[PDB]
Amino acid sequence: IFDGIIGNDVKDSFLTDRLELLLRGFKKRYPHLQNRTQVLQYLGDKFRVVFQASPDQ
Amino acid sequence: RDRQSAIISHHRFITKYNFDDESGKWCEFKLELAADTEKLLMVNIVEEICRKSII
Amino acid sequence: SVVGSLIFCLDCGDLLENPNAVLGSNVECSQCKAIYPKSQFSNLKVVTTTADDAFPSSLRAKKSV
Amino acid sequence: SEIEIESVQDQPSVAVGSFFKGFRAPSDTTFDLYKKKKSEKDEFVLHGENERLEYEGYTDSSSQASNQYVVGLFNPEKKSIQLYKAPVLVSKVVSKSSKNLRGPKI
Ligand SMILES: [Zn+2]
Repeated sequence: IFDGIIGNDVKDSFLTDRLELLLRGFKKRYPHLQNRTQVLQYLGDKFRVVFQASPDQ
Repeated sequence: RDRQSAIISHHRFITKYNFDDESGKWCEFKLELAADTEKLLMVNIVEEICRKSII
Repeated sequence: SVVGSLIFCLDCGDLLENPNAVLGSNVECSQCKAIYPKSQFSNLKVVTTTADDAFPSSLRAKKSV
Repeated sequence: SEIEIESVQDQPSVAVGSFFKGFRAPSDTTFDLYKKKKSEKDEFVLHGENERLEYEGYTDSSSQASNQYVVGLFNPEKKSIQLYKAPVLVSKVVSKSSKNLRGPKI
């Protein structure tokens, strides 16, 4: 994701630091979302009440 | 050195104070914080205080 | 890998926990298991600057033309 | 002033792989090559495993079909290139921790 955002632009202390706040901050909030599958389970699990897809999914 | 030490003595975070007494061209002071400080946007804080300080 | 003040796991690319906060002389990745606070330790520094916008003034206006 | 071409090799041998900035892998990590001989061209797939992770890479077929990558080795002293067609593979690395999941519901 870092390479996706800043890329060759490694010199933007402005962007390097905001992006460290973003990625490190997410690592702070959800330390247990270690992989994509768990994240998907958290989104489906957290919106399952509202997407009207129930036990059907 | 007495000024820098005295300002350290007035402010809990500051550590060094070097001033261009030959003209006033800059004001440098070193701020040291514990690891437990994590992350802040110090440039943005400085900017905000700059527009809140009046000569 | 270390970038700026971020240091990513060299094996897995995870933005591993910052060496400054580890409870050991060697931290590890939360995705893999690599040793770092123990190996090369970094000397994290950033030359942060102002955007050359926060400080409007007549004197800045005399510097712009 | 132009560089001459010595030899061209047209069949699969060398490959090129995109990874995260920092990939290094064990001194022995191995890269499994695959060849999905599909009609005109053979879309390739790379697969490897290590003690913690497993890395799998594949070609962007819709961009692969419209551009093709070539790698060659030149010698300045012999003015000669050994040309090799090489697939560029955008590879992702999953770990053993990336293979755990929760219940199917709350
Ligand atoms: Zn790692």
